[PDB]
Amino acid sequence: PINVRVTTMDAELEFAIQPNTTGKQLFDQVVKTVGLREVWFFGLQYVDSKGYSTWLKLNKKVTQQDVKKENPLQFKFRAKFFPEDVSEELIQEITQRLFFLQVKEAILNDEIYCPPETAVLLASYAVQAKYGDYNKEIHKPGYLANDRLLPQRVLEQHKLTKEQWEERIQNWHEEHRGMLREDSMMEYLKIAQDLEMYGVNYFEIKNKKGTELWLGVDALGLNIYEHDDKLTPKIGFPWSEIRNISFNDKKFVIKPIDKKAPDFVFYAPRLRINKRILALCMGNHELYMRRRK
Amino acid sequence: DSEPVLKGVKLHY
Repeated sequence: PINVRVTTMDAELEFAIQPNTTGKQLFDQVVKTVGLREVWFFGLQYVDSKGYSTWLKLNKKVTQQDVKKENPLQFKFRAKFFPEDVSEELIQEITQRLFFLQVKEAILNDEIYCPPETAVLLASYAVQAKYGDYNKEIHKPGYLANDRLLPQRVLEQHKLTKEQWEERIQNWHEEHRGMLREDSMMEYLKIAQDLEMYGVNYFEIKNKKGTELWLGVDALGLNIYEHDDKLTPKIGFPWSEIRNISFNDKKFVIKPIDKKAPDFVFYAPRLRINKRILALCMGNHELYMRRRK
Repeated sequence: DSEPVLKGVKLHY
């Protein structure tokens, strides 16, 4: 027996599968169980032998993909591709909710850097979604004392106390009095999607000289970051400005369209990293093209 | 055909 567990951001599904079972068969069963149709955004995340977080290929069997061995196999049904604008592209409520929960968790886990002012505004939309309108009676002082509202990095510059924070969030909850639940989630996603680290797939790489760098893959192309600045790219490669991309084993090369510009060469720890980089490039480029036809 | 069989669900609301 092959026990597998797939979690969405708010559901947990446990399946028994077979050695012949494909990721697509698992993917489609999760998808119709929760009733989602905007499937192009999503995938089945897992951790592999080496402790890398990657995505299941749906065309290959679940067993042939080096998934970490644990009695319940662990898959996270998650957004794998991110729209250029959530307002135009996330239609179903199930899609919007799953994006909202996933993005909020990443922000709360300090995986996406977020200024404190934006963080409190984000927290206010989250409480308007969960609690509905602030009501003077049923929401007496201290009603968010047990809610996880802000990322810890924001707390570490602790000019405010744990109670001063909640009072300022409370203030902004009041300003959202008319807002319905789904629109509250969408306003959260509208703000969150403009953070610089939002929707970026980060890969640890090195240049030819051995200097460590980051490689970002997002909806608009490729970015090179210095190892100690993951916010602002030092080189940017939008799709329209790339002549070709390539890899051979560990060596990866980006050639810009300029023609006088030199290629950018970087090196991955192993071939599977470069394969995963390219797969995300192909997925993001295709959605990019499909948005413009 | 090797379809997965659901043996458990938890819904978190």
